[PDB]
Amino acid sequence: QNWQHTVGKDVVAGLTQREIDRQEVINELFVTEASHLRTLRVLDLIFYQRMKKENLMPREELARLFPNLPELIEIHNSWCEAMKKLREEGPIIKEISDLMLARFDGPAREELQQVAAQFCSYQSIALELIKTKQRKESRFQLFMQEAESHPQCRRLQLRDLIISEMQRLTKYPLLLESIIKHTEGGTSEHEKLCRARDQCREILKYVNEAVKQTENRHRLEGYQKRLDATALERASNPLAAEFKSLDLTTRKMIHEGPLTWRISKDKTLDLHVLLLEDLLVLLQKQDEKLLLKCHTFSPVLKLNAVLIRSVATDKRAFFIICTSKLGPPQIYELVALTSSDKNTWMELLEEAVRNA
Amino acid sequence: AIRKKLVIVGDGACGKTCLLIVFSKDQFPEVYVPTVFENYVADIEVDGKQVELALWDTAGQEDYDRLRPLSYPDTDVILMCFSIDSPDSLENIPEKWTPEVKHFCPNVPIILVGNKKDLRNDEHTRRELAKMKQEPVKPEEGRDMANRIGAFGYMECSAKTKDGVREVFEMATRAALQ
Ligand SMILES: CCN(c1cccc(CCC(=O)O)c1)c1ccc2ccccc2n1
Repeated sequence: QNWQHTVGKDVVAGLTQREIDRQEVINELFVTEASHLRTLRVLDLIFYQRMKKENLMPREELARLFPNLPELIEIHNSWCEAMKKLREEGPIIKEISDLMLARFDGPAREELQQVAAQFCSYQSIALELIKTKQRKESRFQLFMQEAESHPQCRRLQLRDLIISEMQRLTKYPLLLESIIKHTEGGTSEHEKLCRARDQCREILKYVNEAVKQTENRHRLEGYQKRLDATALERASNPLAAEFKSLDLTTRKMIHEGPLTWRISKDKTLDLHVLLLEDLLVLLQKQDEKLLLKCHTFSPVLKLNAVLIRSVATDKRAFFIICTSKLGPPQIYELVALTSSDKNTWMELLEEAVRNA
Repeated sequence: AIRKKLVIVGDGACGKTCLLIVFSKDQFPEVYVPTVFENYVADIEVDGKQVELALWDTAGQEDYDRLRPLSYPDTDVILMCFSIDSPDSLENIPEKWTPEVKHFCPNVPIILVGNKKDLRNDEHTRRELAKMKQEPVKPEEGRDMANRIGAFGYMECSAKTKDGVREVFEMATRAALQ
């Protein structure tokens, strides 16, 4: 388990430390690719195919948990087989950039990010479902224990193995940076490796974004059900009534979080707040319901009609100042959990305002 | 079997992966330091008790704010790392990692770890940090951050020497059992 030992034992002396190190990293890449493929085939054989064959769950559920596994496996197997081909021409691997570009650039990039994103985007939700299922269904809990007892699982659970694809993608840039580091500069090789490294980052950003939007969408549907915008079915101040039929489902979420509202000088209101693309929405938790409600102060703010200001004496607090001539003469004074949180909330608030 | 899940978090420069490797192998790797540490179960005994400690690396996830949370569920103990040769990594403890970990792992114990302690007194290091006008982190600063963030404990180690490594994990495991 290590290139200088193993292969390249009589062939080591010939080489520089840099070229030894280059070989090691390339070897790690190859060996951990095959290893990753192994893990996917464990998912296939121990879990997916058995769940399917023995009807452990409705096919509609199973497809959400394992959307495109055979495709995922072939993405990696094909690449793996090209690695084998290249190792065939001797244990000292020469140029590698084209093999990297064949997985991470152009069409091959589009394919990998689509397939990886479809496999991962919904995964946190499917796993929560599986967890529920295990609690509630004895046949299912039993099957999961039996499957996880298989030695191929290496004592891990399904939730610990199914995340391997996301984790594998995060390693490629790091493995490329280290190869690049041990590659002679001024080379086309070197340039093309940098290109591959950069495209891997872009692939991670794409999968990051898919998970974000898929989870956010599911989260906002759940919130919508629990939304009660009833006290705005009437109105007090004019500027609240237009959000009586506020539908969270039709907007994008940027951020969310608890904030304390300093409404007067010795009154506070504990809020949960959504930062959407166009609106900041202030909600009160009330059992399991999310109350959209005045105080008067409006509970919805339009980001195109506000300014954001720090508070010099309170590193956890920030102001929102409504700029409509119909606005309140009062500022919304909001308090975050920490100074860090307040930095985050402000950075994102200012950005969203610039784009509103 | 008592099964616990440990997740290691901190800045990308701070030696997360390598720390997991020496704990798991009881050996600093001589000729080559791997970039990849796969999810893996380690056996460890602490206080009489046998424990299976599922080890999760997060290296490479530091720029991807919606990939990271995927490792968090069912975590039993968090190892939060900075590196003693990087006070920048230390300042991200309260600035980045602590709020994230408290949000996604409420009530999960945290152990703060200062890696690379062998460098507190390496001169190449002292001088480099001279330039940006800094110096190696000191145990008192480490320790104060630990109380600041509500950590269950503070620990320093050096992966290169293996010094304090076992002790890091033993502490993390005790925290998982409480
Ligand atoms: C490349 C070897 N290395 C290291 C450095 C930065 C990051 C990493 C692991 C990457 C990560 O997991 O964030 C390992 C270490 C790891 C531990 C060290 C302890 C003392 C002195 C130097 C050390 N170097």
